[PDB]
Amino acid sequence: TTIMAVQFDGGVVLGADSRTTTGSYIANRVTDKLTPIHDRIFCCRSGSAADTQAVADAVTYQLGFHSIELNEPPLVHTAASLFKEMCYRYREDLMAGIIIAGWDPQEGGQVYSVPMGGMMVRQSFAIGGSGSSYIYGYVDATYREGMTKEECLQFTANALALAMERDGSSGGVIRLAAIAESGVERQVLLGDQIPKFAVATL
Amino acid sequence: GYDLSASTFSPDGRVFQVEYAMKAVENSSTAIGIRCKDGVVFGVEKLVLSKLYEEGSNKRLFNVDRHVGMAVAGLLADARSLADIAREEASNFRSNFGYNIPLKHLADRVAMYVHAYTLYSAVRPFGCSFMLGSYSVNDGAQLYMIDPSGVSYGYWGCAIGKARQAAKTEIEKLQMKEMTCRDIVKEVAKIIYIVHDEVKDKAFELELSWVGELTNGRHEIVPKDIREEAEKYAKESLK
Amino acid sequence: SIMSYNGGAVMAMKGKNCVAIAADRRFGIQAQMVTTDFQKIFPMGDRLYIGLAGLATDVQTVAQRLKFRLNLYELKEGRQIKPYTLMSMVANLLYEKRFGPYYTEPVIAGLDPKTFKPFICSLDLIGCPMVTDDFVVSGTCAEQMYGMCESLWEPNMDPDHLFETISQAMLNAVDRDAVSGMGVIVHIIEKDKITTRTLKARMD
Amino acid sequence: SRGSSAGFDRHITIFSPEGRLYQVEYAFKAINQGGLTSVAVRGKDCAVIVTQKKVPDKLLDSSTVTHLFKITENIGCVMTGMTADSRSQVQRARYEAANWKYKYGYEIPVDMLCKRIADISQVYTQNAEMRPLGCCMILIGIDEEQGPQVYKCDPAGYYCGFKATAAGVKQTESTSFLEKKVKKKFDWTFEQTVETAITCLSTVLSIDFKPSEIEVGVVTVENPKFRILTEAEIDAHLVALAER
Amino acid sequence: TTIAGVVYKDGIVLGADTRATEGMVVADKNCSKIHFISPNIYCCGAGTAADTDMTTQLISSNLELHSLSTGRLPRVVTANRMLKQMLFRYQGYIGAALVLGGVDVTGPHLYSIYPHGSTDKLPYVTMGSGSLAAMAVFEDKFRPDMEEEEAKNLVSEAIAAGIFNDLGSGSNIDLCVISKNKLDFLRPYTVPNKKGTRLGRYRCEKGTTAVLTEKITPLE
Amino acid sequence: SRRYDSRTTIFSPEGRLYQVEYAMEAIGHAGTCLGILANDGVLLAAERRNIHKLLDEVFFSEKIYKLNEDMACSVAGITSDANVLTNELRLIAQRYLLQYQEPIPCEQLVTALCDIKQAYTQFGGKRPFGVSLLYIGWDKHYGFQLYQSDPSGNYGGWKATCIGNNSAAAVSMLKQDYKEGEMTLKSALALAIKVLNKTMDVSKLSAEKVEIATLTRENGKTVIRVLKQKEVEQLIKKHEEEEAKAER
Amino acid sequence: RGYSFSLTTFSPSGKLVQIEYALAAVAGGAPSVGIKAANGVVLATEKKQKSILYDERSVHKVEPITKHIGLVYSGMGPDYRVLVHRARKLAQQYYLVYQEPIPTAQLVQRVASVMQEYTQSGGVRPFGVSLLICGWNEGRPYLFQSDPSGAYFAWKATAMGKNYVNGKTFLEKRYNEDLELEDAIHTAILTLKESFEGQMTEDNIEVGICNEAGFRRLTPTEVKDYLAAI
Amino acid sequence: NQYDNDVTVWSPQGRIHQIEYAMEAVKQGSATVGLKSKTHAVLVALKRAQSELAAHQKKILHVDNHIGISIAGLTADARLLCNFMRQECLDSRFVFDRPLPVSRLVSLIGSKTQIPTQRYGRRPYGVGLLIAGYDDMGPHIFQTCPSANYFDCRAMSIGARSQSARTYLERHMSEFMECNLNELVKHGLRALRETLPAEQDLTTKNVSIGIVGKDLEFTIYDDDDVSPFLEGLE
Ligand SMILES: *[B]([O])([O])[C]([C][C]([C])[C])[N]C(=O)[C][N]C(=O)C1=[C]C(Cl)=[C][C]=C1Cl
Ligand SMILES: *[B]([O])([O])[C]([C][C]([C])[C])[N]C(=O)[C][N]C(=O)C1=[C]C(Cl)=[C][C]=C1Cl
Ligand SMILES: [Cl-]
Ligand SMILES: [Cl-]
Ligand SMILES: [Cl-]
Ligand SMILES: [Cl-]
Ligand SMILES: [Cl-]
Ligand SMILES: [Cl-]
Ligand SMILES: [Cl-]
Ligand SMILES: [Cl-]
Ligand SMILES: [Cl-]
Ligand SMILES: [Cl-]
Ligand SMILES: [Cl-]
Ligand SMILES: [Cl-]
Ligand SMILES: [Cl-]
Ligand SMILES: [Cl-]
Ligand SMILES: [Cl-]
Ligand SMILES: [Cl-]
Ligand SMILES: [Cl-]
Ligand SMILES: [Cl-]
Ligand SMILES: [Cl-]
Ligand SMILES: [K+]
Ligand SMILES: [K+]
Ligand SMILES: [Mg+2]
Ligand SMILES: [Mg+2]
Ligand SMILES: [Mg+2]
Repeated sequence: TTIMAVQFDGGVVLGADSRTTTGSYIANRVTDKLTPIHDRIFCCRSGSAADTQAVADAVTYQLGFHSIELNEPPLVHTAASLFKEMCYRYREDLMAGIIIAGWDPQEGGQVYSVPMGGMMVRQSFAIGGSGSSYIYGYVDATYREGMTKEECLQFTANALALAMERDGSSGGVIRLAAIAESGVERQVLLGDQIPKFAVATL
Repeated sequence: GYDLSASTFSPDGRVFQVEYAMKAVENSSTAIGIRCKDGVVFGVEKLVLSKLYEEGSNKRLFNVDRHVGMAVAGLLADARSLADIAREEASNFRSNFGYNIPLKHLADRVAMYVHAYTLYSAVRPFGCSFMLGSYSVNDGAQLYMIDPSGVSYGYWGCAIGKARQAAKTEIEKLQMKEMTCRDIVKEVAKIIYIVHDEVKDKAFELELSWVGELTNGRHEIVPKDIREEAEKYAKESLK
Repeated sequence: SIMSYNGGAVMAMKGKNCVAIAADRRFGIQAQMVTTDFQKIFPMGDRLYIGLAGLATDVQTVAQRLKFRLNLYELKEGRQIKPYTLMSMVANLLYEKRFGPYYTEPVIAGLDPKTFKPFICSLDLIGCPMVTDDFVVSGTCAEQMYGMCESLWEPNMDPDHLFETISQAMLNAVDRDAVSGMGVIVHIIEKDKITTRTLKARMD
Repeated sequence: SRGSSAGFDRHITIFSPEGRLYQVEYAFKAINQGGLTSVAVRGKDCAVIVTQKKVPDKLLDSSTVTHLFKITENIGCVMTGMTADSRSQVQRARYEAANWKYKYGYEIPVDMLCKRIADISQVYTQNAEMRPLGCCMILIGIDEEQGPQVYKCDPAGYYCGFKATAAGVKQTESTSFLEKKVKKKFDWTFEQTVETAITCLSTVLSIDFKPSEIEVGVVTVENPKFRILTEAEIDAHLVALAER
Repeated sequence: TTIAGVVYKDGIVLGADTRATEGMVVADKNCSKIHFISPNIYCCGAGTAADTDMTTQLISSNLELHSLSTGRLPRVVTANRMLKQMLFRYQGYIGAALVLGGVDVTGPHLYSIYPHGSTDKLPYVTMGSGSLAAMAVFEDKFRPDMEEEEAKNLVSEAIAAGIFNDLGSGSNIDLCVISKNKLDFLRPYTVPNKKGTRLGRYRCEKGTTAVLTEKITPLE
Repeated sequence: SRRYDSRTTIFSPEGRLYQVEYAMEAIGHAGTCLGILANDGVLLAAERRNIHKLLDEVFFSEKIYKLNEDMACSVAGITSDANVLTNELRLIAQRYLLQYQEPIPCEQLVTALCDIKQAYTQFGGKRPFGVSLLYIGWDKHYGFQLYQSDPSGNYGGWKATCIGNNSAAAVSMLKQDYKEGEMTLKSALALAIKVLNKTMDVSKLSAEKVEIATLTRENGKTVIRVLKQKEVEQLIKKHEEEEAKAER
Repeated sequence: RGYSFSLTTFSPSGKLVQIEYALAAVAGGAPSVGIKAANGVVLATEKKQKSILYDERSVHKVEPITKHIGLVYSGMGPDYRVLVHRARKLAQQYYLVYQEPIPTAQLVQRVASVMQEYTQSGGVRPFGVSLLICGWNEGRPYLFQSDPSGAYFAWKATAMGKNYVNGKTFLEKRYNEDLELEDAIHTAILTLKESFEGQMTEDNIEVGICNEAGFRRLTPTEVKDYLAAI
Repeated sequence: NQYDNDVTVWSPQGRIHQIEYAMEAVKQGSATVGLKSKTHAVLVALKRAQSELAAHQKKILHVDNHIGISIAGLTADARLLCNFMRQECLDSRFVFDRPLPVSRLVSLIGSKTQIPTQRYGRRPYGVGLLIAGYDDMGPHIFQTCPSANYFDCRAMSIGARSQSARTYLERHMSEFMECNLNELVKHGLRALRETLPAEQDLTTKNVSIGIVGKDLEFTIYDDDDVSPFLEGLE
């Protein structure tokens, strides 16, 4: 898996590859690893498919109930704290590397990492999963403060494409989402729409 | 008789044990809260039952979270236990959700705990009413009041205890929406002096607290010199 | 292997209007024969028997606890249990121990107490049921038994022919297994009678 | 018989000699202590809840005084009777719904939510150690197949779906008003649903409302999310009615 | 085991083989691996046989309680949630690998469900030791919106690919077809394998077997 | 809560347990139920209360329960209570069989249930069970046996006895007619009908109105049979012919 | 915690009065009828249904337990809903173990046993309902009644609720052993007409039938058709 | 009457008669007095003797190095509460390696003692305490009651004829803050002496004294050890 999210002024961009593996068998080549937790809050999931689905379902439940009781949209920081609480408490029984990203009216676009072990840190952009190793250098060199939504989408697609090329556990299609006050926009890059970089022939 | 248990309705649909608990509140001396442009101010008529007690003994104003004050009337040991419930609910909210409990949610949670003590023969209703006040830039000023049945509402101004109606009628004279906390403390002190029956009960302390823009959203005792000035304004206003 | 500690073999087999169930008679502990008349087939009804191979202590416990349940069932209900319902009862009993099972894999053979239709089945140690129309086998010489049964069994056999086939399947199968044998017992179940025989058998 | 009593049958939920549960009967009287009446009406396109909004005290923050509650995004409710009891029943409905969704993967139907609340209330009528809640819940939502729904449940644990219904002090009068009006309608079905609700309320109370004296909540087939009308929105209805 | 499913224009086709093994020995030649969940939902099972049986029976039963109560036909999402939350709770110790398919008010839905409790919602899925053979058929020939007969052809070919290339699979092909209008439970769909016929006879006459003891007990 | 607790498990001032006594009043109003021991068997005969024309007749009896292979009982009192106790009797009997691999001796079954009934009079704050039971059985220690138990958890063994309506009158008739050591199943059957004829004085006795079970040994096995109505009509006929002789 | 003492006890004359009073709630309930025909069973009941405002289809008095078993009642509706839920759960527990649908009598015995508990267990009153339970198994129809004490009885035909004593005498002078189901449905509805007051529509009665195909509620349009002759 | 047997039953005047009755247990105890200066907190108690040959009941109890108590009411309840106070003090030293602040301990007592006043079948504690302590905030005298309320005091007396002792303590309290230890104890003894019948006096058999302060761990003086304090009541 490769997962990523990036803050911009007014929102966030999230992406993931789409590969689920058991050993080196691809059990799903078009996985949707970006899961809605509330109207403008998503999580990107890496690690164990079972663990991350169960935790996402449980947090969706907690956050939905909390939000009805308060009669307001939830804070992105609150969704992240709920993930963290569960991933930290059960760190010995779960294999879950999560990015929480979304928009709320109080703090705008936000990205939180909850890596394995259950720490939580806010970041300008976050990457995770096995494929993220291959793109640390790329993102460190390419990230610019003040990118637009469209630049964040391009940056995310490029990063994920590079990771997918090199990581056996990542591949398939790129799923993107943009979240802002006006809502959620989802898309898929497939086939020729995935950014392409030549293999280096002599 | 139909009035021995909170699990027994009377034939007209009343729960007399809750109504009796309310009488305990109505026998107590008066507490007031006022919401204004930039926060909330609390005042209590704290009756001094012996000159042997220290100034500050038996406080009726509590901090339940750094941003939340509580003002009580009724049976004081029940009120303190409720302050501890409120403290724990605020604490557990921060631990679970990672931010400061919104006032309304804190009021509704402790109200439901109060309400749970009005259904059963196994326990008795709390003999207390209390106000909760806070301020933040995001939420503004908020003042809630909870009674022994567990009802919770928001207020511009509120009074509990035995001179409740006399207090309310004075509070209604203020345009509190356009006043600051510094102006309101004087008016709180004034109103406590108006409704205090100096013939029937000889000695009292004024207790004052506030939360607002001026305390940076922290619930705090009103400083000694401001309280003394407020008392002096109230006393001369009584003239 | 836990299931070979005591050794043992059972099988059941279906004919026209009749069923047969058979078992070796050895009770042993690893290499050592301890007795040669150990009961592994138990009546659960006039025309319904259960055979259990596996760890001898669990053979006995599962037979007994099954009997406890069945007796309560029959007293409460109006009636004799159906073969299929016994299977289910047994399945439930075994699967309750899914995470620390009894080490026994029973076979059931019977006629329906009202219609007299033939029924046979087997279950694994955690209660997975398998109903067949021919034969079932369980024990330490399952492969030997499969070989005999597959080669000999035929549809719609009369009681005399079913007896010969089950007997020959058992005797020859157990004769290739070090920890089964010391005698074979066979029950033929018909509408109107049960016939019980011990066979002339190798005692090594 | 006829109002007979033995032992503790007026104190706890045991049978009287006629087979009645006095403590349950008294819980219905507790519904009226609050002095309020609510009305709900369903048509082909929407369902509506209307209730009285009484702010006697000027010092109340009137935005916190409501009897309308969101249960889920798609289910609304009006509560009538003892206030803290009602809040508690609202929280429990919120919990039941959220738990249904988590376990079953689709939103709780309004009928099942009403039934579950009713079954919880039933326990209080059979177990002696607690009293019934002195409140009545009316739920509205859209069912994908049956259209707009109005359900009500009560302190006896009875529940029913309705074309229209009411609760509180003028419940009977509202019931007669609404019965008389549906009989006249074709296919016995309300069509002007917000108007009927407000008119019914206004008739049985004899008030003729200001927009701050009632609350109105709605769900529609085109917009199933539960919505609370603003004052201005309510006023537009009161003015459309005023002029005919 | 080879189990598989496909979403077609108007419904779901589920498929399965009928072999069960104990070690590398065939124990059942005609095991039924396509399980009833509700009148509109079926579930193929692979993995530990007692666990697939018991898990599908329990969920079918709890779903029957659910539908009796709602008065409505159940939803596939519901069976999926219930199965996954149970399998997650047991941490993978219930060795049920499932292909869950049905048709409900929102149309046809197909899920694969793994023992640790993960699920994937997909238009074609396969499970069991023959799942790669069956998946290769699907990748090569699946089209969206197939007609009923095309989808049946494709699922039987996929099961056949497991039957013939996987030692854990064999015997017959069973199908289940589920649409808004119809449920066809096709057991067997095809019998591609057969025992050869017996060339000799071993019809052993009475007295062949020597007998030590006999007791006749007459019954009623 | 102390106000509402009716205190079912306390002594009264004379050392009595009122709930127990009140339960015994309920039993005395239930259908008459007698038990008679003979040399070759034991029997239960009971008044049926289920006699309305529109009843459907679906079980093998109304108040005769098989307990295990060698024992049966009948009951007088609250029916639903009897269903609980008989179910518990069957469980006890199977727990014993499980543990020892032989049938529970009759008196040990009766004692085991009576300890449950006793406990309900001493702790728990619950109403006792409104049931008296007659038990018939065979075991290898004492042969054919007949026991009686009541809501106090007291029991005793009997050669003949009666519970339910008109018990006292029925026991006097038994005292007079029963022949210690000399009864057969056939003469115990005759005596049973004689007794029910006098104690159902409301009114003329009929096969629809009684149930008879017998318990015998045939070929090392216990047989427990509810008599068919044809057999019951024949016994009533014979009793009526016998009263024809009575003078000359 | 819960009151641990019985709220039903013996009176000095040997009566369990709370059970008697529960029976009085039943007797004041809306009438219900069951008739066992040769080839099936019918259950019918009156809706105590005021108002045209009620959505008659929103809640049902005649309910399925299993494919082959159904229920109706007389007395307190919310109490009935408890027992329907438990009966359904009992039926499923049976099926999970035996893999055969629960025989009607076994279902009745288990439900009756729940009702007995509520006459002895701590801090609770008995159920103010009597149930009529129908089913088909072993090739044959069954009709049972279960009362607030937990006592149960097998009937050929019976009535319960308001005016039940007369309903029973009406059935006595009208039931015969060889009667068909279609005829039985009629006579069930006639038995309800005896105590109706209101003019019967298909919206204020409910009818359920049990035969070899299973248990089901008759639809409004099916009831409408039987009502045309009545 | 119907309102006076259960601590869960409010009366129609908004009172709880069981709490009021429990307070009677304290009013019938023998008197004790507590007072403080800037630097010390003192407890003085009268010990009641059942006969001329009995010792005289213990009235003053050690809680921690910085805390002692004086008791009036049911002795068994006094011990139960004293054991709870001891344990809370041990816990605070174990966890934080510092003495539990006196006012925090008293809040703990309030919360503990409130609980049975709200549950059926439970009863209030039938004991009143005077609590003497010293911490970073100086000396303290607190009073606890069966109602669970508590009070921070300049000085106090509870028990039989304690009103006389309170009157004495009001009369001289403006002197207390500046008193040396000897003066302060004498003031405690004179207040206590007001509670006695005119005949009778303070003796070494009937007086007990507890002292804690800036330089002095909580210490109890009985029998011959009170003679120094009784001499020069001059
Ligand atoms: B990625 O971290 O490589 C990916 C992300 C999940 C959230 C989809 N993880 C995997 O593919 C890891 N695989 C599994 O958890 C898995 C899948 C299946 Cl189908 C069966 C067993 C297992 Cl353990
Ligand atoms: B398939 O997944 O290979 C098949 C599915 C079942 C439903 C038939 N599984 C097997 O054949 C694996 N075997 C068993 O679960 C089994 C295990 C045991 Cl311990 C005993 C008997 C059987 Cl039949
Ligand atoms: Cl996933
Ligand atoms: Cl990580
Ligand atoms: Cl990660
Ligand atoms: Cl992929
Ligand atoms: Cl007040
Ligand atoms: Cl067992
Ligand atoms: Cl959810
Ligand atoms: Cl209209
Ligand atoms: Cl799901
Ligand atoms: Cl037995
Ligand atoms: Cl036995
Ligand atoms: Cl109790
Ligand atoms: Cl249900
Ligand atoms: Cl079923
Ligand atoms: Cl139906
Ligand atoms: Cl004392
Ligand atoms: Cl004492
Ligand atoms: Cl006090
Ligand atoms: Cl005092
Ligand atoms: K790759
Ligand atoms: K109750
Ligand atoms: Mg051998
Ligand atoms: Mg040898
Ligand atoms: Mg795990």
